[PDB]
Amino acid sequence: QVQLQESGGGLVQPGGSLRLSCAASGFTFSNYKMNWVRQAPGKGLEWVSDISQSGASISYTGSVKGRFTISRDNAKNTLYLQMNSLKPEDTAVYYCARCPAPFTRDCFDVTSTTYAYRGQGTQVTVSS
Amino acid sequence: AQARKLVEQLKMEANIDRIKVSKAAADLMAYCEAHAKEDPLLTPVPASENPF
Amino acid sequence: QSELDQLRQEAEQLKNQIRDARKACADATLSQITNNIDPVGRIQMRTRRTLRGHLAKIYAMHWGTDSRLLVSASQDGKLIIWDSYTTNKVHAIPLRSSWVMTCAYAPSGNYVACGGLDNICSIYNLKTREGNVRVSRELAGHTGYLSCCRFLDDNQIVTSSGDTTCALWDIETGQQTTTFTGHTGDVMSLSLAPDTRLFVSGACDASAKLWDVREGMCRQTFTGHESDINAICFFPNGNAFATGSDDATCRLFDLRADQELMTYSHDNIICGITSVSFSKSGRLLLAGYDDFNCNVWDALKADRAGVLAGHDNRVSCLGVTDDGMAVATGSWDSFLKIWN
Amino acid sequence: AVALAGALLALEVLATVGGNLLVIVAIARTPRLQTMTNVFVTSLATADLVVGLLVVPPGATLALTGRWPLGATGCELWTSVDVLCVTASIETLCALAVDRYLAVTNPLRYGALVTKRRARAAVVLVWVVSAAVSFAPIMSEAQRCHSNPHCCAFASNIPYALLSSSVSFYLPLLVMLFVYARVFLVATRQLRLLRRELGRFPEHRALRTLGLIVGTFTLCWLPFFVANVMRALGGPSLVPSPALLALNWLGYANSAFNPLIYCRSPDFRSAFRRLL
Amino acid sequence: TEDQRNEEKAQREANKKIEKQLQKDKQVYRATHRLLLLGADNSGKSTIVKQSGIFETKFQVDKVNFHMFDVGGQRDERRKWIQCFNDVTAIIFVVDSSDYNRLQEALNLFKSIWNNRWLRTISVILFLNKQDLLAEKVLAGKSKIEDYFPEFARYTTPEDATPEPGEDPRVTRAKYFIRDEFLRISTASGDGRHYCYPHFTCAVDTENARRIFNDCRDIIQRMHLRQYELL
Ligand SMILES: Nc1nc(CC(=O)Nc2ccc(CCNC[C@H](O)c3ccccc3)cc2)cs1
Repeated sequence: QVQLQESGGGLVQPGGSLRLSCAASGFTFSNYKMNWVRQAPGKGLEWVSDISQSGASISYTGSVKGRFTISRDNAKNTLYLQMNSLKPEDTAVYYCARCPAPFTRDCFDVTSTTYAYRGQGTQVTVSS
Repeated sequence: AQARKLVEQLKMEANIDRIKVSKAAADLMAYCEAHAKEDPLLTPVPASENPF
Repeated sequence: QSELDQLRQEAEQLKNQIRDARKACADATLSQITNNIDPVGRIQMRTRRTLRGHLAKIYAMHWGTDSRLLVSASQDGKLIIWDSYTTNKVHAIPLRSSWVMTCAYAPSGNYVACGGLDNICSIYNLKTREGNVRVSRELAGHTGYLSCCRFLDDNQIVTSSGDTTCALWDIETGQQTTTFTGHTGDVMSLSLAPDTRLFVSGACDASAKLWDVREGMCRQTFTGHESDINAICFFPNGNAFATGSDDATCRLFDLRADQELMTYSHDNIICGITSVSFSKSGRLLLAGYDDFNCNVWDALKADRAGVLAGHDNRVSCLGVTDDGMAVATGSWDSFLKIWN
Repeated sequence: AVALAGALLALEVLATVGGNLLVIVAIARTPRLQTMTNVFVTSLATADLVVGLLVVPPGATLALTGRWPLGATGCELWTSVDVLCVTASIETLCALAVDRYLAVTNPLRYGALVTKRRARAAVVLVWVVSAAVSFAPIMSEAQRCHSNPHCCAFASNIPYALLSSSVSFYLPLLVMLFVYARVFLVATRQLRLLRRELGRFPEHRALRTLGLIVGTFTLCWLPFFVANVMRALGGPSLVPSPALLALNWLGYANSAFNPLIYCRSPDFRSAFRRLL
Repeated sequence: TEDQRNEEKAQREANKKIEKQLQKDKQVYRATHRLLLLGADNSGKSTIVKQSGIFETKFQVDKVNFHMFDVGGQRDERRKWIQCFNDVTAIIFVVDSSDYNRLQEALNLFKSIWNNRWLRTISVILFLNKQDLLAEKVLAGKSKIEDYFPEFARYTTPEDATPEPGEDPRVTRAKYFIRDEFLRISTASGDGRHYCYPHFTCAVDTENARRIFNDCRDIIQRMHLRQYELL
């Protein structure tokens, strides 16, 4: 069964650093374009950053650009997201989505309210 | 009551009786072998009885 | 807060118990039992008929139980009933909504149902006392597109939808007798057991479920795939079924041992299955693909043996006759071949 | 060196008939190729097949051996059939030109303008006017080869020569040229728009295609028809008949080439590989 | 065998009468252009329908029948029911260029529509829908596009830009930054088989169905030019 369980971090101060890990399993990791979506408390789902099958075509959302670094490790079936210079606007739960089909450049319907290939999430609360 | 529903379903499914995959494999193989004689696609039929 | 995590921990331990009960009853794989049987050959089917009257892509077809008449639906809003022996079209039913994603043919031959992105399942009366094809009912309880519909009587159609809900209807009064919930995503196709005492359903969450039709309750859940399941079909003896997903793999699940037996995958096929169906003996497993051509999988060894061809676009619908004579495959180029 | 004219005949008749039959067939037994512009291509391939089957061989012999091998009635049959099929091929070339004119300069109201029934009616009118032009001299070196010395005399009546060369080549030339001029203007405009609107963030193909079309048409049929107009106006002194023969052979060479100009799409190429 | 010959006769006599009406339907169905109109919840597609699970809106400009249809009945996942629309002339993608918080969502939806096996030949008509709200929001100054798009501090108005006479050099830079975001997603992968035709629209544009005519005519003319090996 396709499962993607994240293990990130908890409480950090503004400007802190944190590294989310998403051990994907139950499917061939190398064929799918992974993602990272987040849900800020009192808001909808938004997309943060993707990465292609190899780790060659990275992309980011504007707010996350320069601060977050998404990197996959196809050898151990895991997806990382290094977070630097954390701001209070980044408090959310970080789901490690993946993409519906393999060998595709479209990642369709990935921030849907009820989406099938997506983790339970980990809460990254940045405060003091 | 939500995780309650999910877990009661998952329990109900954890009660049925399972046979070995060897027995189910043998049953499927036996059905295919026993009906192999009336498969117009597997064994191609002569042009006389073929309506197409 | 804590009760949710506690029940989730219990559900995880219980899923581990289910997995350990399924891995204990894994004596030997089907490929080991079938290593001693003769191969199937090289099935070379040829296009015995080419049915051409549709304007736009053909999205689904269904055979009559006489193995002669079939119905097909295309996205121009036409539901045509062909005579597959003479390639004459008996009726041409002009739908109300173009976007028709499925169709069925009553297992007696009297009625025909369709229904697509308008969330309703229209039901058409073919043998009317005036000779005209009018709409008998419009089952309008679904919230989302309608991705399959299989008659079970002249009165009791069952229907799959794009809102994770299968719904058994009652064509007489027009309201759903039962509602089957439990899927997470779009549910894409269903297939009644030969006795119609239960059925299976494949959904866009990489899982299939076995539904008791009387008790209206999910009996078992089968999850071995890796992406959306686009097509499902029962083995001719109702004790197994084959799912075809978008991860480019068909699999043979069995309701009894509750596992996956075969995996019909190769290293060169990276296109996803759009249709499956068995042969009357249950040996040949047809499978329509996105690379525009069907295959014919020997469904006891997993070796391909046979390949169909001759379509311009993807193969959308594919159905073997009830007596095992022909295999009609429609495709998005609006031509419906018939093989043999 | 007439001995190698044998190889010319062999590679010409075979190419013409084989190519045009292959085109007619692949259009006939493929449901994808039966568009509303391929009925014109089928008319073209039919005209060119009739030419390469029963116009090229007799005129070929008459050119090589300066004496008509058939009889007087055979001469009349050959004359009428060549005047018919040459005009039919040129007129269906003009009709293909106007077809893709309407398809490119009126793209929205095209599939409702040129349907299958109006296409077939236009093809039928093309062949009807060609047959009318061909049967003109049956009704009614002055009367020299009409003394049956076992030669074949082309209809050198000056009015018929001017009318045949006008209705057969000079009016289709006009139409096809200004049609393809407009199509070239719009194709190059769209190319320059697209190429400016594609290279904002870090080739001539209409010229090649339209040039291939109008050039393989005019290199092969313009020599003969200016020669024919001269032979009419001036006479046998201005144009001797062997020149007219070689120049007609040029046009039959054009009918050899036509299966390659209007049948280059991947649909035709796939439907050909499916045939071979 | 007279009864069987009568069977076949009255079957052919019905197939003929059916294929007659079906050729009529083929004539009608090809003079009509279909246009999947999709956007977001706040985009404003409801107000470009200027006439169940679909809102068909027929309209006719210059005697050509257009047939546009919003798809509202279904839920949020659109990866399966969107394949139904691979034979439409254009895909009218309307987006509100004012709400920056939900502009990367439209960018990602456009990038998924563009790079899709079945929509890979469909060209998108891009409507940027709330130009007056965008003018207001960017002239106010409380909302900065460089908070959501960090590369707006190094952007320079296009030289080919046509700033409507009477507007600020800030509104024009703002408009064209978003238009160029969508256009760069377009040109990064679209290999001539489909195009993107961006527009700037208000909620009162009364000449907004002529701009679909002029863009579908161009889409289809480029389709013809491209199939004649002539582009
Ligand atoms: N009066 C005289 N005859 C001769 C002897 C002689 O060889 N005559 C002759 C010359 C050429 C041809 C080929 C005909 N090419 C016709 C061409 O296809 C065409 C013409 C009009 C419209 C469309 C097409 C046949 C016979 C000496 S003097």
